[PDB]
Amino acid sequence: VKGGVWTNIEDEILKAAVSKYGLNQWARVSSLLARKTPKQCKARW
Amino acid sequence: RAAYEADLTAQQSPYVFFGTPLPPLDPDVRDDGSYVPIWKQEARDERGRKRFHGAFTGGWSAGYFNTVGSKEGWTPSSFVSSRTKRWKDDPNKVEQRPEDFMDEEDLADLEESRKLQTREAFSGLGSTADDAVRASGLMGLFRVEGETMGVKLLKKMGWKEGQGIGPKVRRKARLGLGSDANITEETHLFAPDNVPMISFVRKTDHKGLGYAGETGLTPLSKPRGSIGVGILNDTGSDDEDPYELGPKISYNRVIRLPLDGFVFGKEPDPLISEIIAEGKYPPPRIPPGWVSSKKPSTAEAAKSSTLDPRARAAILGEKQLPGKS
Amino acid sequence: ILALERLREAYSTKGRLNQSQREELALIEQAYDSPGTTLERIKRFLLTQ
Amino acid sequence: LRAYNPKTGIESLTATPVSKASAAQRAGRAGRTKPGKCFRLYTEEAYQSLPDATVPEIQRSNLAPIILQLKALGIDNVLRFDYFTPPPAEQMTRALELLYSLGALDDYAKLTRPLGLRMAELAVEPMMAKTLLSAQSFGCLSEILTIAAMTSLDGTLWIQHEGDKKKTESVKRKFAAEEGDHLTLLNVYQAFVTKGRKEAHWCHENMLNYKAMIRAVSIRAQLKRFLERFGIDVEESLSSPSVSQQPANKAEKIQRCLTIGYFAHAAKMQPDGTFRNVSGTTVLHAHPSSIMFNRKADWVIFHEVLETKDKTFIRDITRIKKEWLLEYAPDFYKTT
Amino acid sequence: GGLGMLSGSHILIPASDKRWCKQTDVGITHFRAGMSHDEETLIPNIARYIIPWEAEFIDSQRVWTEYSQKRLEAQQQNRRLTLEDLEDSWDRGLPRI
Amino acid sequence: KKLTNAQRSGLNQIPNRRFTLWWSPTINRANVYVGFQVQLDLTGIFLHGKIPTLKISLIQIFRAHLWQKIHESVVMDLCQVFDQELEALSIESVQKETIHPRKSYKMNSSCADIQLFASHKWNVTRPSLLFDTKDVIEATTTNKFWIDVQLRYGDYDSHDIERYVRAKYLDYTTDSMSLYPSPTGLMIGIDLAYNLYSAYGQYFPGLKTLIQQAMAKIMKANPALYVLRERIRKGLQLYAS
RNA sequence: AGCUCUCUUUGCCUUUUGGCUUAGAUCAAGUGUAGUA
RNA sequence: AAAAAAAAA
Repeated sequence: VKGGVWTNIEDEILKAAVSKYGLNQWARVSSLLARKTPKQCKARW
Repeated sequence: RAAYEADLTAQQSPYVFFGTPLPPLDPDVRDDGSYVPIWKQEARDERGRKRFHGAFTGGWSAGYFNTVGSKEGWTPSSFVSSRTKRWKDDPNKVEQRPEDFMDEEDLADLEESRKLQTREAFSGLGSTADDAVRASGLMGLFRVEGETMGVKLLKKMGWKEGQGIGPKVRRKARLGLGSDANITEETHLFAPDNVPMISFVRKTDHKGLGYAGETGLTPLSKPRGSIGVGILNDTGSDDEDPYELGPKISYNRVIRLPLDGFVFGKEPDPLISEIIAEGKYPPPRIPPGWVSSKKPSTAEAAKSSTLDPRARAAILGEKQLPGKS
Repeated sequence: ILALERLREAYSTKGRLNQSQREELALIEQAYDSPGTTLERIKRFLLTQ
Repeated sequence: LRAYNPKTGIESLTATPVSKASAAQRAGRAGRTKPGKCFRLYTEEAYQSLPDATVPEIQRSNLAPIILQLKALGIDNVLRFDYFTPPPAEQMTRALELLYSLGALDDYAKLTRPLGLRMAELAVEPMMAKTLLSAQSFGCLSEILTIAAMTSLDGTLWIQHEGDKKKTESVKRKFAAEEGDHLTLLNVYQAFVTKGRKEAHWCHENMLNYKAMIRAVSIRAQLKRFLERFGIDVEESLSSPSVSQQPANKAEKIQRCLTIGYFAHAAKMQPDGTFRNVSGTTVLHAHPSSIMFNRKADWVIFHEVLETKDKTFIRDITRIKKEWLLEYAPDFYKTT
Repeated sequence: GGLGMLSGSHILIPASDKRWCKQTDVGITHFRAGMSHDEETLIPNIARYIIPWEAEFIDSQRVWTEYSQKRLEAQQQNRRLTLEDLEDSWDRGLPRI
Repeated sequence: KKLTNAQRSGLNQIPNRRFTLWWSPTINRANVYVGFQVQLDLTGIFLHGKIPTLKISLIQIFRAHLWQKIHESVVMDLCQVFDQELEALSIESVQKETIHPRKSYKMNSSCADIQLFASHKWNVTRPSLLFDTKDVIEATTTNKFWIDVQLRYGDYDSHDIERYVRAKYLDYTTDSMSLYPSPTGLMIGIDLAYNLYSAYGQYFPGLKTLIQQAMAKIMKANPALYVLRERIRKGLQLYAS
């Protein structure tokens, strides 16, 4: 499954991933999250 | 390696006395036996390097390092014969099989070509091929079942296709003259007809009873071959009918309050009514005067059970099949 | 019906599609299988979103 | 309902609509102690539309063991018998073809005296009965006797602890072997019997049941006794420390005895991870309880096959080789 | 096994590509076709297989007026036009019939 | 699969290998205007220039000394068929010469393959082709014969087998550096790339029918020829229905 | 109003990000069952 | 009318 609603786990992992990778590499950040795409991570931020 | 795989294998599972225990789950050693899809596999060779080695198997090198030869060389055989000593009357006449001129990969893909198929006289698992044969008209009338020999031994023991299994039926006939009961009714001995097979619909869903469902739509319509464009350079089908556009079109010839949302049954279930009721038949009369006639191991017998089924059917009085005669 | 094949003319049957094209193909096949819910979703989006 | 398709020859555990007798007993068992309610989730016209009784069970089952039993009683004339309902005319042909493939019946539809009776009088599934009766003429017997004990068993050995996923995987790999699930079961039995001292709490740390598997121990005793009345001496070498025979060839011996007895259920693994039959038509998946669920294999045999609502699963995978199957089924296989 | 290229250029084929060998039991025949010519056969231009636009428009108008004619004297007769009276008018018309 | 760029390029070049193998007689041409004619090692294939896809596909076709094994297979089949026909041909004895092990791919010089010792002095004819019927027998008598077999991978421009065996017999008997046991023998040429056969030279009576029937039989059913055809068929992926 | 030790604050930065270009380019995915015992 | 481009006790 590559969809769903954003949970607290995913939001915290997204913020730590953004802290490590920055705001211009959403594919690395989306590699961290199992159910979310680079576009969905970018839209969530 | 070596010591580590051995002693952690001994530590994880001394209990596998028979066979071989699985390799240890560690970040150091790899689990070679586990499945690793096809979009995760790496294409490696016997040695174990990511490298190909054929002209037609994707390598930049073929043969023994771009050479038609080999490491061992090749030596021809001697062959001498005459009138006094001939080759054809020799005791060990070594014939010329087309397999000493083959390489190991020739033998490998030759036995790869040697597929396994079940025999024609015995049905295998899931052999789904008779449906297109039967639904062909005259072709299905002429072509018959491929005489799987269980059927023909059933024919041998007295069975016929078109009717089922059971005791003999003493029904007269249907002559096809309507439903005339004025026939003499002398009732030859017949066989029971076959019950139809149950073909249950596939239930992959939790849809309720009687629901036809939301109907689904359909897509709007829709010297032999070429060399090919490669399996990676194909992308998607950028090699169509080179002459004319489009897929060919099929051508027509001519132009108490109950629960909410729950309905009440107007008539009760008959057997939730007869559970209170007495039934459709009375108990027997039971007149006075009748009295009861009588007043108020298995394993060991199975050990001594030497009765063969022939004498068992003889003492039980059951008719037997005819044997070899 | 017509709209679906227009989108499906954009993609050959074979190919190296990335994620979004296969998501689109899944949505198109879902629309073929369940057209009433797809049309109701389209009208809801067209009114609301 | 469990059904058995004889043309494909596979089981199917499929969700059928209930019978009128079934919903009748439903309503009857609803109101036991106090006047209750029934909540049939379908319309009254639908309630009129169901069949009055259940589907007859002999039209949707393996007729092979019951034809075997009826021959064991001695009624060879199975065609002329007073059944309550007639079975389908071609399902029993598949049944007796299965009987012939296991030997048992001759070319003349008669039970064979030496072997056929010995498969006949056992209360075990006929194919692995044929596996058991071929062991003495070839070698090791007690190991597949143990496997026969544990395959005549319905409820699973491993208790389902949902809190353990890598731990249950480890304790399965504590016993697992790559050469089939049968060797894993033989290993758990030999671990329980030789050193386990019949102790239940040891099975409690090992995620294993107790009652069904000691019932299987009693089953092994019953099978050994039944073979003792076969006149064959039981080679109980498990108590002896004679391990001088190499274990690789003995495991090959075990799986070779299995493929003599389980030659009909042969499948080949396809590189998308699936399994196909010899004809290459039906799609078979590994059942999510064997170790071979997550292992690589080429040719396999399975104890059973069953069609669930979505996917067809095959059970008790064991590795084989192709030339074994060509050797031991000359009437049933042939090369291209 | 060829490349299957279509050509739009004047590409002459020398007659050395018009010979073939054949093996028989009494000899081997090396046939050389086109000996009676000193003229090379030419690679077919693609443009000679495509009907020009003006003629295609003219025939479209003509055959559609014909179709309206058969529709008028077909509906005062049968109910559907057949697929035998329009076989001559099959691959004609810019909205092809 | 997860595949490296060298392997991606190899897979991408496979159909070009098949195309280059299919059109190899018209690509590996003799009329070339330039190109250092080299010989492929252990085969009789001459390459003009460097075409790597053609060379790698031709090495794949002829792996494991397959040219040498074809030559050995055809010469031993011919030798045994010769061993069945001593009596009617007045052949006293049959011998298989095995001096040079690697002579099958030497095109500058050749040696004899099979020797036939005669009981009586045969009257050889003028050197004529296998399919030539106008036999002109000369009065010179001799008592020994030899049979030479050679394999040719011809191309589009040079695959006339009769002129090839004529030139080869005259060149291998004109020079003194090539040693033949008798002045009269028979040159046999096998065009491998077009499946042609021919023979040229002297004939003692009765030999011609045996040669033509045996040659037809072994071009139909030689085993090494069969594995050559199977390798070509697998290389092209060209099947029959 | 000293000298030692201790603590705080201030200073200090002391292991304190070592080029480029089309952000250099690209990135879906094994299987999860289980009427009856 | 070769190279990229077929790996450091």
